[PDB]
This record gives sequence, C-alpha cells and structure tokens, in this order.
Amino acid sequence: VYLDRKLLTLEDKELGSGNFGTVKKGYYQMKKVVKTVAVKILKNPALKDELLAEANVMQQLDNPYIVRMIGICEAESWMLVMEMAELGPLNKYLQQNRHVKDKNIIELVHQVSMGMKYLEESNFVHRDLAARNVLLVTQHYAKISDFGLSKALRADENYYKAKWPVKWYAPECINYYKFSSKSDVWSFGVLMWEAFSYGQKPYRGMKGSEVTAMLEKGERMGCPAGCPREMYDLMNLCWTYDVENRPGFAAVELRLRNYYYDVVN
Ligand SMILES: Cc1cn(-c2ccnc(Nc3cc(C)c(OCCN4CCCC4)c(C)c3)n2)cc1CN1CC(O)C1
Repeated sequence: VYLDRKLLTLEDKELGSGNFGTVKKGYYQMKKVVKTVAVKILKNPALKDELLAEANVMQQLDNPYIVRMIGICEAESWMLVMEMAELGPLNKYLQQNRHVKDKNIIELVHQVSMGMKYLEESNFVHRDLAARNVLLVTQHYAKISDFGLSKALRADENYYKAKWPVKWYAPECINYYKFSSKSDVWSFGVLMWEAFSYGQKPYRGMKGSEVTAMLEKGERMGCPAGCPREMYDLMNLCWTYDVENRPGFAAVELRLRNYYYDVVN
C-alpha cells in the first residue's frame, strides 16, 4: 500500500487547498490500464502524523459509498492517493444543478446513509459529515470523503472524547465533547437539509453559540422548498436532542431504503 512515484503523474491544477497543502487530480499507472486519482499533497511542524492517521482509517475501510484509498507515496512531500469522484462536492453540484429532481436527492442521501451504516458497523466515527464532504462520481452515485477527524472506536467503549463545524455537531459534542455514530446521525440530518436545500448553508448568518442557543429551545431548521414531508420527519428524527433516544444509521438507512422504493415503484 505504498505507491511508486515514477508511476504517478499529477496535474498542475489544484482541486482544493487547505493547511495540509493541496488536492490535485492525477494518473496512477496500474498493470495496463491507467487509473485517474485525486491526490492530497502535503506542505511540511510534524502534522505528517495527521495525514498518516487519515490514510490508516481509509486503509481499513472498504465500501461502495466511501472514497477508496489507493495508497501512500513518500516523495518530495507526503501524498494520500485516492480514487477520483469526478463531479465533486455534493453541495456545489446541487447549487448549480437546480433541475435535479427530489427522487435523485433521496437516492444520493440514501447512498450516504448506507456508507455510514457500514461506518457504524465497522465502528468508526466520521465527525465531519457534511455536504461538502460527499463527493459525486455520477449524478446517481455518491461517496463519503475526508477522514481527517475520523476515529476508530475501542471494542469496550462506544464514543470518542476530545476549530469545529458547530452547525453539523450534536448537543453532546458541544456540551460533553462526546462523539459517537449517533453524533454522525445528527450531522447526516444537517447533510440531508443541505441536500434538499440544494447546497445552501445551514443556520444562515448564525454564530456557533446562536446555533447552540437555538437548538436548546427545541427550535430546528424548517422544511426546505419542495422537500417531501417524510424526508423532513427524518431530519427532525436525526435531530433528537437526547443521544440514547436518537436513532443509529441502521434505522436511518432502513427508513430511507423503504421510502426510496415507494418512489421508484
Ligand atoms: C481529501 C479530499 C479528497 N478529495 C477528493 C477525493 C476524490 N475525488 C475528489 N474529486 C474532486 C474533489 C474536489 C474538491 C472537486 O472540486 C474540486 C472541483 N471544484 C470545482 C471548482 C473548485 C474545485 C472535484 C471537482 C473533484 N476529491 C477532496 C478532498 C478535499 N475535501 C473535499 C472536501 O470538500 C474537501
């Protein structure tokens, strides 16, 4: 799972840019066929362990609706090589594809729920589940990306305990610093609202404490325009305040599954 640098060929263009460095499109030369890849390149304080951690999480993961890691490449700077989802972030796609029918959005978010169902079974917490971190291969095929804040849970516990996306975070994450798969279900609820709002930002114009204050009164984001009423119930079900009463992805996937096939039938 260590890749040869002379086989890789990177573009000059950047896809994304953070403190890590860059994300660039490229081509990894396989047996005969050449595979297209998205490569996360590094920019020097020992934040190289953070990248190794992300690679180590993706190494263990293996699922249709998760971004696959091809391997690591030590050359000039550290590089996390992944398979290429050509259409990009879900939020940005839906922003500039308003024609996308509501059936198609149910399909795309149900795919995310199945990836998180696997993530829950595999005992990993994502901790950054947003519409920006869902990448599209096709209009009808999504993958969950960005495992930089992801943690593998121990066999005895069922939460991790700790620059946060407060708008995607559950009450227990803000108050108690406790991250479980139920905390990701909360984030999936915000991700659903994002998708049915066509990539609109949640809690628009509000600060973290104002969002925290709003949610404590029992006030939740309203049903976005054209969103099916059964899908909006699932958002509010994902936004259960109590951690224990909130459903896991098994339940979230099962409702999205059943509802989806009453639309296509
Ligand atoms: C670690 C990582 C892997 N990737 C990946 C992983 C696999 N595939 C891709 N493909 C991809 C990724 C992006 C960010 C993307 O948008 C760049 C295209 N946008 C259009 C105009 C500005 C850039 C497109 C069209 C394709 N990215 C992205 C990231 C960074 N995450 C994505 C999240 O938004 C920040």
